[PDB]
Amino acid sequence: SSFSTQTPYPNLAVPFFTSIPNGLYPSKSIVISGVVLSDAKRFQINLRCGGDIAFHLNPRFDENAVVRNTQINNSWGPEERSLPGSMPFSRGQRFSVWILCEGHCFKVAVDGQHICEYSHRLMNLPDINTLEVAGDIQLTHVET
Ligand SMILES: OC[C@H]1O[C@@H](O[C@H]2[C@H](O)[C@@H](O)[C@@H](O)O[C@@H]2CO)[C@H](O)[C@@H](O)[C@H]1O
Ligand code: NA
Repeated sequence: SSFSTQTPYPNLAVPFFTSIPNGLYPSKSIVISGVVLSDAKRFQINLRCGGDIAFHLNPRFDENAVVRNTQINNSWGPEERSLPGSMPFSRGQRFSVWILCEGHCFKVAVDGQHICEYSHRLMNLPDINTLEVAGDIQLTHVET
């Protein structure tokens, strides 16, 4: 019961880009809320610094997976895929993703359940200053 043809909220169409004020720093929180499309294949949340993706968070409904990675100078590193339980996103279902930036890693929770910790690979946190949300979701709220 959610499809890409539904009218987005003002300024919340996808792909969505917004600034992270002051860039990342230890204790900085980001919250992204929305609904996965009923026919979703994948979507991604990217914390970007210049031409690189410091943190790529990629729920995949075709693979029943949540892929995490970093892209540096247009190349991908090794993927992290471990999950504590089942696939925390579902087609047609609302989600709230909380990303916590600590000094050494990201902590990521979905609907209040921790799903992964991701060690910082790009450590210049204040340059990680752009958030992108793209793919098969409708967005309802973003706080950075
Ligand atoms: O790792 C993030 C990127 O993965 C790309 O696909 C990978 C794939 O997951 C992996 O199994 C292997 O085959 O290499 C592919 C190319 O890196 C996605 O295409 C890309 O969008 C990112 O999600
Ligand atoms: Na799509």
